[PDB]
Amino acid sequence: QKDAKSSAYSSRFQTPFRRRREGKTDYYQRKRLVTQHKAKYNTPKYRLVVRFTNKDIICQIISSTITGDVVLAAAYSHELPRYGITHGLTNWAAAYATGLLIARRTLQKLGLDETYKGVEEVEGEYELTEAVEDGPRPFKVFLDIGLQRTTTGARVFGALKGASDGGLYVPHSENRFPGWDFETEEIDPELLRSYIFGGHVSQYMEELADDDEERFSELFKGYLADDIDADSLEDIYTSAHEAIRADPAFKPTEKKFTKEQYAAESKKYRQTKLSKEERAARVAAKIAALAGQQ
Amino acid sequence: AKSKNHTAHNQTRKAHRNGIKKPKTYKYPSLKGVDPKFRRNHKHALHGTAKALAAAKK
Amino acid sequence: QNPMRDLKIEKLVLNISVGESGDRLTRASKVLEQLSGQTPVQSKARYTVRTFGIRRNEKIAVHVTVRGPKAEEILERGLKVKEYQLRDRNFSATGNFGFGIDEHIDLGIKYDPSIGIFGMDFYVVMNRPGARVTRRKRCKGTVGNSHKTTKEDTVSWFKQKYDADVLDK
Amino acid sequence: GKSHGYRSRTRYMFQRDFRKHGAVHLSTYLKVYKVGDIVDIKANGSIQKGMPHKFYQGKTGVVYNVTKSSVGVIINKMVGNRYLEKRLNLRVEHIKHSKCRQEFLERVKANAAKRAEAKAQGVAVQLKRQPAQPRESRIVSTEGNVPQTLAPVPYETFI
Amino acid sequence: ARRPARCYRYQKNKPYPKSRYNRAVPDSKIRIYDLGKKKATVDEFPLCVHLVSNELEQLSSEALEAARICANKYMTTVSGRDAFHLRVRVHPFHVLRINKMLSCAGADRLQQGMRGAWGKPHGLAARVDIGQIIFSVRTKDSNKDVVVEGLRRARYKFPGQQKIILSKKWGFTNLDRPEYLKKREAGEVKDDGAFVKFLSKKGSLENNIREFPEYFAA
RNA sequence: GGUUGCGGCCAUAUCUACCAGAAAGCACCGUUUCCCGUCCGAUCAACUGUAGUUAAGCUGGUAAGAGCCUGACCGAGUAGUGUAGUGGGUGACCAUACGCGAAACUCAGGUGCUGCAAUCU
RNA sequence: AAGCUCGUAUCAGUUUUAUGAGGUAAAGCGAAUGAUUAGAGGUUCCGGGGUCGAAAUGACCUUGACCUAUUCUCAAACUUUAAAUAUGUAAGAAGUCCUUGUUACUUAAUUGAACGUGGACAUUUGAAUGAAGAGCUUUUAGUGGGCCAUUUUUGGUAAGC
RNA sequence: GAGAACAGAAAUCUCCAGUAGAACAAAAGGGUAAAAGCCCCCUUGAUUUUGAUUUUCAGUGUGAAUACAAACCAUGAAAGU
Repeated sequence: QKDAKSSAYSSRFQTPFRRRREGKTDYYQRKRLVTQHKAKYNTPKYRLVVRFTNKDIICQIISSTITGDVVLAAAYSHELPRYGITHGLTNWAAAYATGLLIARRTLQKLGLDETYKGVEEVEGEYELTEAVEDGPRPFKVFLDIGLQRTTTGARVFGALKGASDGGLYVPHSENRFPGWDFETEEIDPELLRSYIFGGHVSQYMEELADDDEERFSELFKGYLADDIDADSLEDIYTSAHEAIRADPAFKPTEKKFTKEQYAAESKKYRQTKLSKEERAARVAAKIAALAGQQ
Repeated sequence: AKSKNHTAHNQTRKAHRNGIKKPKTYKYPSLKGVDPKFRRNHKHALHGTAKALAAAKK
Repeated sequence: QNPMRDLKIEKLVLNISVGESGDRLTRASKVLEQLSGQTPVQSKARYTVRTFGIRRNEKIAVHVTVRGPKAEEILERGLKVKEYQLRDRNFSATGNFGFGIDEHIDLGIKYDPSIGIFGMDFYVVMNRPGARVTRRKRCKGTVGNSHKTTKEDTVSWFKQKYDADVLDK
Repeated sequence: GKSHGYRSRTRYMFQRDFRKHGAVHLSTYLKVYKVGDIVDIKANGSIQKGMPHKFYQGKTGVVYNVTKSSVGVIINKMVGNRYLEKRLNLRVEHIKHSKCRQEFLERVKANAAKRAEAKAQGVAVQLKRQPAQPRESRIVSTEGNVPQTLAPVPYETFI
Repeated sequence: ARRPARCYRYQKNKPYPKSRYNRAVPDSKIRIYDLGKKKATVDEFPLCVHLVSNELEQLSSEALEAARICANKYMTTVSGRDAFHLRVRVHPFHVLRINKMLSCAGADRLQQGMRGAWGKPHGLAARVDIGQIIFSVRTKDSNKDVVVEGLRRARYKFPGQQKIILSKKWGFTNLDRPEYLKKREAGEVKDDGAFVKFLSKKGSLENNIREFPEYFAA
C-alpha cells in the first residue's frame, strides 16, 4: 500500500536503456570507448575488455558495430589449467596470465607473432610496446573497466601489464600499479615484479604455514593436497609464461553434448505462456468458484 | 508624425519578376573549408598520379 | 524456509546533536572516542534556523557508525541503562529500532570530569545477509519482500535475544 | 524592446521529446559519413556544442568535408531573389542520413536489372514510372450482395 | 459604475484567464454552482432539463448569478426546497478589460488618448459555444412543468438566444433512461453522494467482487 | 533452450502482489598477511573458492492486475481545415459545392526481439 | 538600355511519387503544470472545537486540512496526441557497376579516403504538364509618405481608429 | 512516510519510497541523473599562430559562437576530454 504508484507517475517514467537498468553499462564512458574519428571512416576502435567476476577472469577484445559489438579474441581464467594453474585463478597473477594468454592469442590470428614479442624476461619495468622500424605499427587496443573504480594496486591492471608484456600496444601510465609510491612519483620494479609472480600471496604462504594450522587447513587446502609450497609458487608461473608463448592455439572443448540436447533438457524445466483462450476460461472459473457462494 | 513601421507587402511579387531560381550546380566544387590535413595529402597524392601517368604516357 | 534469512544487525549509530559550536564538541567527541574506540566525525549544519542559534556549516553535531561485535558489545551494556525495557514505538516501519539516554555517566566514561555530562541517541539497524545488492555498484538490485525485515520481525528477535521485553503497545 | 538572439523562438523546436530525454543511443555516433552524402538536420537539445541555426531545422543538405567529431554541410539559402550558398558545421548528433535519396538507388538497381533481362528478348520493358491511371471496367455482381436502400435520417437532439 | 453587457457579448479576444501574469483580478460574482437537493441520490431524479446556448458569445459571471437566483427562487417556492438539483454547468473564466478615460470636461489634457491603452481587469465572463449546456436541472418526472418554467424565467437574464431541451439521459448521467434502468437491475451501478459508479470489465477481478457484489451473485 | 562476458533497438523490455527454477554460470557468501579507502574492510582495495546458501539477486510463469505497445467500417467522415458563390442571417454565426481529415472514447490483441564469443545435463 | 555566349538546355509562383521537418486549428484535463464544482469512503501517538472523563498513545459529535475512487468546468505566455494550408530534398550520363595507379593522411594490415587509368550499360535515358528561347554581364533612371478588399490576427467599448 | 535523549512543524541521525516534483550566479525558456547536480584531487585549454564558417546581414562591421589546422600543457589507468 505504501509502495503504490499512480498511473500518472508510471506513464511518464522513461526507462533507462536496458543495461543502465542492470547496472552493467556505464554508457557515459562507453560513448568515449567506441566513438571513432570520422576521418577514420570504418576503422574498428578496438577495446581490451576485462570484466571481473567471482571465480573467473574474463578477457576479450571487442569492437563495436550498429547491430552489436564484435569480439575477435577471448581469454578466460578457467582455461588457464591447461598451462598448469588449478589454484588461485582469481588473484593478480592469474589476472596477469590472462592478459598474456589473450595477447599471444589475439596476435596469432593477426599474424603479428613474429614481431612484437613483448617483454620475454619478467622484470616489471614500465615500458610501452615500441613501434618497430618498417613494421606493422603494433596492434592497438584500449581498456574498459566499466563501473569498477581505479585505484593503486587494483587487479584490473594486472590484465593491462599482462597485455603489454604480450606485445599489445595498450596506452597506460605507471602510477596505478601495486608498488607505485605516492610520496615520490615513481615505482619500484622489484616489488611489482613479485606481484606478477604472486608476491602478495607469496609471503602469506610460508608465514602462516607454520604459525596457524587451523586456518591454513580450512582454506589453502588445495595447495596442501596438491603439495604446493611457497618456494614453488614462482617457478610454476614461469612455466605458464613459457606455456602461453608455446601453444596459444586455444583449442575448444567437447561440451559433452550438442546444442540440441542442451536445449532439449532445458525445455522441460522452463515455464511457458498461458493461452488467450486458457486465460479467459481461467477467469470464468474463478467467478463461478469465488463469487458463486461456493 | 507617425508612418508605417514594416510590411512585407509586394516584396514577394518583386522577387518573382527576375525570380528566385536555384543559381547553378557546377562540377568539381570548391575546396573552401576542407580539413587542411586531408588537403596536404591531396596535393601529394595528386602529383604522384599525374607524374606516374605522364611517365606512362610520355 | 529459513536457511540463511536470520536477522543480524547492520550497524549501530550514536548521535549527539549539540545546539552550538565550541570547546564542547572537542570534548564531546572524546566520550565518543573512548566509548567506541574509533574516532568520530562532525556533522555540519544544512541551513540556518536563527532560533536554535546555528549557522551554515557550523559543525553542530557529531556521530559515529559502529559495526561488528563491538556494536553488539556496546548495545548490550548500553541498553543496560534502559533496564532492558523498550517501547515498540521506538521500532520503525522499515525495521529499525533504537533508544536514547541522558547522562552518559552510567557507562564506560563514567564521569571524565573534563568533558562534562552528555547524552546519546542510540540506533540499531537490522537486515539479513544479501543486503549489499542495494549497495554494490554492479547489478544494484532491491531485496525481495520475503527477505525484507518487518516491524514485527524486529520485535520478535528482540524478545529472544537478551530476554528483553517491549512496553505497552 | 525587441529580442532577436540565436535561439529566439526555439522553445518547442529544440524541446527534446516525450519519454526520450537523457543520453543518446550510440547508433548516432557509429554512423559513417562520406563526402557527397545527403543529410537532414534535426537538432538535439542535449548536445549544445555544434548545434545549427533554427533556420536549418529539417533542411536537407550534402556533406562536403568531415572532421574529427563534426561534419560540414552545404545548404542553399533563399535570401532576396536568389540562393546564397551556406556552409554549416554540425556534430553527428544533429545530422542523420537523408532517406529520400535511398529509394531512388533501389529503383536504379531494378531499373538496371529490368533492361538487362529485357534485352535478351527485346520487349520494350518500359522502365519509366507511371502515375495512377484512371480505373478500367469491371462487373460487380449481387449474389448475396443485394443492394440495401438508405434514407436520410430525421432530427434528434441526443442530449 | 459598470459597462453594459453589450460591450463584451462577442468573443473578440483570446481567453485571458487568471495566472501569474495577471495576479490581480476582481473576484467572480457567482460562487455557488449547485442548488436545490444537491445531496440527492442518482435514482430519485429520473428527469433532466437543459438550457442550451444557440450562440457563440460570452456570458458574464454576474449575469449567471442573476439567472441562478431567479431560477432558484421559482422552483423553491413552487416545487419544493428539495425537489430538484440545479447545476450551473459553465464557469466564468475569461477576464474582461477596460481602458479608463476621464468623463469630466477638459479630459483631453491628461489621458494620453490611445497611447499605452492596455486595459485593466474589471470583470469576468464565461465563453459558451453553440449547443453548450448552461443550466442542467435534475428532478422527478412530475416536476416537468416547474423546472421548465424556472429555466424559462432564468432565460430572460442572458443575452442572445437560448433553448430549453429535455434530456434523453437519466438525471446527470451520460446514459439514457433505458440503459441506466437495465444497468440498475443488475449490480452494475453503485451509489455515491450524488453520482453513481459503474461496473466495468477492465481491472482486477478481486476488486470487482468487493464492489458490485450482486452483479455476480446471480 | 539456460547462464555468463560484451552489445543493438531503448517499457511488447516498466511497476505491484505471489509461484517456481534441474545443470552450469552468475550470485549471496568467508578473511585482513598482502597493495588501497573509509568514523566504520558497510561500498570498495586485496586474498580463498575452501566453511556454506538459493533466503535475496537474476530468469520464467501467474493476475478479467496498473502502465506501455499494435490494430479497427469504434467513435467518425465527427471536430477542424484549403478553395467558391451579388448563398442565408440585424448580428452572432450557419448551410451548401469541390477536396483533405483528427483527438478523446469503445473494442480486440500483445507484454521483448536480436548480434559476437564462451559455456551448460 | 546596351548587349554578350550559346540554340531547347543545369528551366518552372504547378501536380505526382518517395522521404523529412514543424507544435498552429482542433483536442485534453477519472495525463504532467496551473486553475476549478460537488458530494462519498478512510486515517490522525500529530489541527480546532463541544460530551463522558483528574489524564491516557481513553471514547463519542462537528469543523479544518490529508489520502483514495469519482464528479462539473477551463489556459496567449499548459500539454500526452495532433491536422489543413504552407515548407526542405530526390526522381540519373556530373548516373550505376567492374578491375586497379597515386599519396607526406588513416589503418594491426594495399585497411580505408580522395583523385584518376581501362571496360560495360544511349533514346521510355529513368514521374506529369508546359517552355513563350536559355544562361550571363555592364551601366543607369524613378521609388524609398502608401492605401483598400476576402481570409488570419493584435490594442481599443468602438471607429471611414 | 516510519523511527531516535534533550529535540517540538524547523537542529542532527537511520531506513523505505522517490523521473527531477531540487540544483546548476542572474531574466526566462530549453538541457542535464552512475550528470551538466553535490563533495574531493590537480592544474591554468580563460595559453600561442593566423585562416574558414553560422547568426544578425549589405551575405559589411561589431559581439557571440561552430568545427578545424600548427605548438605547449592539464587530467585520467586509458579511451578521450
